Amino acid sequence: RTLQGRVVSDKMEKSIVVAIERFVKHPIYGKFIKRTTKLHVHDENNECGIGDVVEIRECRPLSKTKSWTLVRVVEKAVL
Amino acid sequence: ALEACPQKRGVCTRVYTTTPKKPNSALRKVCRVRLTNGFEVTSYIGGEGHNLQEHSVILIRGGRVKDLPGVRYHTVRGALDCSGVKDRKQARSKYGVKRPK
Amino acid sequence: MVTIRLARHGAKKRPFYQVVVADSRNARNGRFIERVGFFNPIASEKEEGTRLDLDRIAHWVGQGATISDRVAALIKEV
Amino acid sequence: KSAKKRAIQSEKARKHNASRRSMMRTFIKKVYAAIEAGDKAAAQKAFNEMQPIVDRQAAKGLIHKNKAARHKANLTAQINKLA
RNA sequence: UGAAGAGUUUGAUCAUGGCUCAGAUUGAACGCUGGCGGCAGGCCUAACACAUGCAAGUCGAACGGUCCGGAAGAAGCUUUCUUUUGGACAGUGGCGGACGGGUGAGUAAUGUCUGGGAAACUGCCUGAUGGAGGGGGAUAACUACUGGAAACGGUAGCUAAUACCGCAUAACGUCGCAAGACCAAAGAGGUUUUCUUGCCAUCGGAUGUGCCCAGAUGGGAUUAGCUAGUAGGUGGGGUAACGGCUCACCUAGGCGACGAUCCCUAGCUGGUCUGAGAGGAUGACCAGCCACACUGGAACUGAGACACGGUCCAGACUCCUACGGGAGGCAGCAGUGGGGAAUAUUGCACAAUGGGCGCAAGCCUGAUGCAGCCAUGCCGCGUGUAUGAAGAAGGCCUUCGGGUUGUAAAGUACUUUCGCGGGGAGGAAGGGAGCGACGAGCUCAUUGACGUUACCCGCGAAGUAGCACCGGCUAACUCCGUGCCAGCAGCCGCGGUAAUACGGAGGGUGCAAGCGUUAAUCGGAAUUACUGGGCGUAAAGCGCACGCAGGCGGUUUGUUAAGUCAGAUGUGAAAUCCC
Repeated sequence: RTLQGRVVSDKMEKSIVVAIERFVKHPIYGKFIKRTTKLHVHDENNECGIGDVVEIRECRPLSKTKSWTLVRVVEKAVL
Repeated sequence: ALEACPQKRGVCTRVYTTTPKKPNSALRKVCRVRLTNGFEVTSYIGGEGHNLQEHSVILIRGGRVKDLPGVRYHTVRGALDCSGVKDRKQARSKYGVKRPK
Repeated sequence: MVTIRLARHGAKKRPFYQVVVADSRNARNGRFIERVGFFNPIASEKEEGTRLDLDRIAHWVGQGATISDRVAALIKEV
Repeated sequence: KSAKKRAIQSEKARKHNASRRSMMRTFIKKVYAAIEAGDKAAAQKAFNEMQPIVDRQAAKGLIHKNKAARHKANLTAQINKLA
């Protein structure tokens, strides 16, 4: 699966957390609600920096918290 | 009734008499009962005469006595020690009275 | 072990069996894999006492599906 | 039949595999020790007496497949290193 | 194809608003009453304590002895004794109790539900490939002796296999490098030179699972900052396997108002009841999953139980006891006592269906199929049918003229539930034998709980009914008694001498072996209003400003197209619901 998000942190090495956000209708009201999730994606090349809107795909579990890897960078920067 | 039970047994604490309210006047027979529910409430004693002592021990039905504020329950005659009304030729269903020969 | 036996829809004076293929673990009248036909002991409800659908069981048979002694008789009758 | 027989066999059963693993860790360490020392000849020769023994434990319900292969890989991985 | 409201806060009116009513349902109980049958259903209350019986074995086509049975011998007969053989038990040896059955205590968690992923595993059964050469070793039974009250135990001697072990071939597989080296395996039975059962290694099939992930899963913040292995990294240990899961070292993070942490509660679901729908409530019967067997903890053996009739330790209790020391644990079936408003035969039976083991014969199987008890519910049926006075008697009313209960009863004729006699069921083929090569196939013979019940035929007597209610909502009236006394009462109320609402009687209405009562669930409530609502005075704008997050955002063009929309396809278990 592919997920789009922002690089909210590049503190760790080879590890970048992507803040993916989505919009879903409320099961009762139906009005769209905002929901986000942080995913620790792998980045061996430490190519992606903070502010980068990258794509994320499911991959072989690098660690317990990391099960995703950086595929491609959408845009350059957006702080 | 606590456990939403239709009826609830209990032991009488005292079988005294009470007087109706403003519009009525009489000596209605009531009795404080310590139900197994853990509550000590007062119940009315239907019938023209009863045989409830101190260790009566009777079942409670549940019914408010308009004239006697506080009495929200009625005693079931024909059960346990509460003997059914004597010579009841009428509504024997209530007062628990076996049909005479 | 997958097996082809008779499922009893059987009601009071209305005994009907459904030759079906299902895991031997499952109950006699539980969730079955697939019905291959039916059996009417009295054959009163319908003239067609039994409908085996040979080709169907012909598949399960060889697939590892074993047929009970009673069912084998009905199936053998085709 | 005798429900006790199954109890006694199980106990003496562990006593068996218990000794087998002992021989394993005993020689595996010997090989590693030799390798660490540098003695090639004596080491490998001792390494060989550890392979079939761990392979034999696999023959029965002593060490089984996986864990048996693990040991073979780990041992040979520690000997070719320090050597 | 789907939606009626009414009563009551006024002297009267309108509005707001709360309460209340006729209906349906309940594995119910209680009161009065009670005939039969079919199907269904039954501790909904203490994991409180329990007398007694019962809850898995099966193989002599693995081996040596007793018990039960048959046959043939040595003998004139008897005693005694010998050989052969069937069953089985006792033992040795092999394979099976983690299935089925019960309960819901505990449990908010990938535990469960839905949709996916992979770092995995799988006896017996099925398909395919290859193989089974030589040798060695061990322990009971049994025999002898000793200890003990018993349980049971110690020592000495003999001994076998499809029991254990070492050596060969490499179909292959494993490990380093890259395109090298290493590692396997028991027979038995016969219609015995031919098959049958079984074994060893490998691949696959069938099925069942371990683990991980997205989303979803109750109440309270008078539960807010929390955390040190705590978050991550390297290496190692550990496991079938990922993982701080565990360890050493390093880094210092990780989580939180999209509510963590803490506290409370309840097995969950398919479904069930209700509702126009949404939704609410529930999850008891049956089916799936989960968690529990004296209380608590733990591990071993195994494909699987951390395992009710397996084991170990701690604790209480009960029983046995020559007190030295032992035996148990009905929240398994039935049942007992205690509890409660209340819930049943310590019954019959395996032939049928299904299950375990066996080549088979066959053995085991209170799983289940039935009967019993109880109007607890549902449906069917009977206590009669036709006739019978302008109109008995009796009771009741009366302007006593008469009217009413009434064709109602009596009586006449007819049929004739019970009961009796006879007959008597479906629900069930092989083993064996004959033909055939005791193979395929064909043919033939023997045998059943509920029941002697259902049902059929014959005979045949009129042959239980009650309960609630009659002021209004609610359909159905008078007389007498009593007299705010006694009593009634869901609400409004009624009774102080004329009461259809008190008690009795006559009559009447409703229903019918049923009828009432009590308790519990549903809408009406557009009274949280998404569909359906309001806030100047009836309840309701926060005192104001600034401002964070969040929510929302003008006109034109282009790209993407996530939301949104469309087609196709997979999934959406069964049953249920609808036709």
